[PDB]
Amino acid sequence: MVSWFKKIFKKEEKESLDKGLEKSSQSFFDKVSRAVVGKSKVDDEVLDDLEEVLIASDVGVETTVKIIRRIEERVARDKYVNVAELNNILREEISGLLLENPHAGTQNKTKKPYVIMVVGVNGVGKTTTIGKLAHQFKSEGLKVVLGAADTFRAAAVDQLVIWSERVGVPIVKQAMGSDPASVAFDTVQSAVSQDADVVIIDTAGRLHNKVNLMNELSKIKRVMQKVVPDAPHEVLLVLDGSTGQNAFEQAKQFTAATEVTALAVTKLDGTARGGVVIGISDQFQVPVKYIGVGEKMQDLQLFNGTEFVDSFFKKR
Amino acid sequence: MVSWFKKIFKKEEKESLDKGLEKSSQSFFDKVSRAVVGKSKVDDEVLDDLEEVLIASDVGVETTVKIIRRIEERVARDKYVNVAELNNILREEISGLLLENPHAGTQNIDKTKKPYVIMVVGVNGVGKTTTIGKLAHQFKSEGLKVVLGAADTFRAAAVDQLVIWSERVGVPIVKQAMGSDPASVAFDTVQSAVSQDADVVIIDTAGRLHNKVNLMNELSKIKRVMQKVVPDAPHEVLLVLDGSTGQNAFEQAKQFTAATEVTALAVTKLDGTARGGVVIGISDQFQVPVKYIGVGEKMQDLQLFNGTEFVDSFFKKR
Ligand SMILES: Nc1nc2c(ncn2[C@@H]2O[C@H](COP(=O)(O)OP(=O)(O)O)[C@@H](O)[C@H]2O)c(=O)[nH]1
Ligand SMILES: Nc1nc2c(ncn2[C@@H]2O[C@H](COP(=O)(O)OP(=O)(O)O)[C@@H](O)[C@H]2O)c(=O)[nH]1
Ligand SMILES: Nc1nc2c(ncn2[C@@H]2O[C@H](COP(=O)(O)OP(=O)(O)O)[C@@H](O)[C@H]2O)c(=O)[nH]1
Ligand SMILES: [Mg+2]
Ligand SMILES: [Mg+2]
Repeated sequence: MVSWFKKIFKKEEKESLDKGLEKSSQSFFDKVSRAVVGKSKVDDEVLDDLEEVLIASDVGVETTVKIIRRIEERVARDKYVNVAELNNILREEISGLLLENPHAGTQNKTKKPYVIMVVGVNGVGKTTTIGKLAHQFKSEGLKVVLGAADTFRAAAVDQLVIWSERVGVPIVKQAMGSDPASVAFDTVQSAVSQDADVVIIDTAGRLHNKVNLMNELSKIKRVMQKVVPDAPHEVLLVLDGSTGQNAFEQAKQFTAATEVTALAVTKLDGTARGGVVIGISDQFQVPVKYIGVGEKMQDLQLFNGTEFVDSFFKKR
Repeated sequence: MVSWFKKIFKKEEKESLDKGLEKSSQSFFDKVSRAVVGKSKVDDEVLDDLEEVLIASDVGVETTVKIIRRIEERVARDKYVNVAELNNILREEISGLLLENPHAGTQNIDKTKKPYVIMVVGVNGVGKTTTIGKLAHQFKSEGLKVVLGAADTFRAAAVDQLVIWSERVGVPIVKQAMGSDPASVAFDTVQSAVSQDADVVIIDTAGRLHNKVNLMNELSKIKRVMQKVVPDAPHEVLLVLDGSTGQNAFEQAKQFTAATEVTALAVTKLDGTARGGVVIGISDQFQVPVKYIGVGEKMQDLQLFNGTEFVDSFFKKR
């Protein structure tokens, strides 16, 4: 039974999710409306055109096939279905589909500190997501320590320092080009000495050489295990949802190079390719855990596929 | 030995290719310049950063590995290589690499009896109908008689758009109504070309790739029905790809060529975009040739492909 990471939405939080998905929702409704103009009943041609719309909405081939198969079956049972019901049918069938992945949601604690290694390619929103996470945890009364283990560019450390100041959490850092594993070691040591609750490690994720990537991330993990044997407790892969299915393929490439435990999909706000979240949640054997809906430290949400699909497809 | 589709470039033609690739060339030079600031000699770190630049330039993983392997080897032989030479080294090594694909260029097959039948295929929006207009202009300018077939009949404006191009160039068109059987339109087109003693037939097609079974069946029916009239038609199946989408076009070509037999590639929209490096990866990896590149909206903005000149325009100092 799928247990979502976020079970309760405040009014403002559901509004933030609706707003984050607004452009994707409007784009999808535009495409379906145009596809069924002059049609009355859902037939094989309508479902063919709906498959084309779902693909054009970055839902992905394998997920779209499953969705159309479920709708085909439902249409065959009900015989006469009006095309105006498609948004409602999609909401119901896709919500049901996401609940079928046993790897979605939480699986339901280890000794502090809880160590998070944030991974992904440059530009997807890793460091921003780390700032948002630090805010999430500090708002709960937890003590957060950041580790600046993205040391390839000098700007990288500067950017995490900037976020450490926006939220008001300590940071462990060395120089540009310092050994990332050594920074991670120092970060976890400091967190243990300071009795901190959460450690978040920033990393480079230069995917062009998967051997070097694999070796760097494995060294970071192995060295942290000298201090905390079951660290990292979470390996969070950050993906740019504004790139649609490009993020799905990137996640496939990245998760084949290193062990990931959860996904974050950023930049859903103000872009129209958010349907990729549906395909990722359906196909991946690790959960979507966070979605990003803006530039500010509050613009992070724990994932709930049922609410995501509701916001994506409901009438506005 | 690779024989390019265009062997001689007039000065104006080389200028058109340079201009078409200007943004991709500037973008690449920006990336490599930034990557080697503060460096003097090419070392393993420089080559690693250069691999990242080539990937960021849409050249693709397999092609980039080959390029870096050759540069690694050349650096090892020469021991001391200045980072300023990277542009020259890339031009030389990538030019050599493209000549290694025996499927590149023309195979100089003996001519078949007129009409020469071209089926243009690809996904909506890549520039198929535009490319057909450009092809019609190319052939009419050579003194040939062109006939167009409006066998893209799904959407509202598809037939209208090919009519519009037939009028811009001034060539006849065979068409039916929206939703007409595309194979029947193709049959009528080839029949008309035979009776009019035409030299070239160009068939426009839909390419709804979301259901590859339906796509495969439609294109196969068009081919089979045209063979009732001209047994070796289509003589060319030209897959059009949008070069402004970079490696997305490489992946799309992989998906499309697995659904239907293609004989040649056209890569459009290189002008004014910065992802033209995908042409290098396509030419290296695909077992069908890049034959045409599109460098603009006008009927003249088509060139037969020459990989050596493409790489020269992509990497030469400006
Ligand atoms: N609109 C929006 N922008 C985001 C989101 N997450 C990250 N960004 C932006 O993405 C850009 C790159 O973020 P950064 O944290 O430096 O990416 P990194 O290279 O992966 O560490 C920044 O301008 C962020 O403001 C999001 O959820 N919404
Ligand atoms: N910052 C820091 N890093 C350390 C320290 N001790 C070990 N490390 C890290 O751990 C790595 C050594 O691991 P290694 O010797 O190969 O593992 P072992 O052979 O099984 O002991 C180094 O490369 C550092 O990154 C330390 O005192 N401080
Ligand atoms: N700049 C530029 N635009 C192009 C090129 N080829 C096609 N286009 C544009 O692409 C758009 C779609 O072209 P169209 O022929 O309708 O694509 P189709 O759906 O594949 O038939 C048109 O606006 C064309 O002007 C090119 O080489 N350069
Ligand atoms: Mg960062
Ligand atoms: Mg067209």
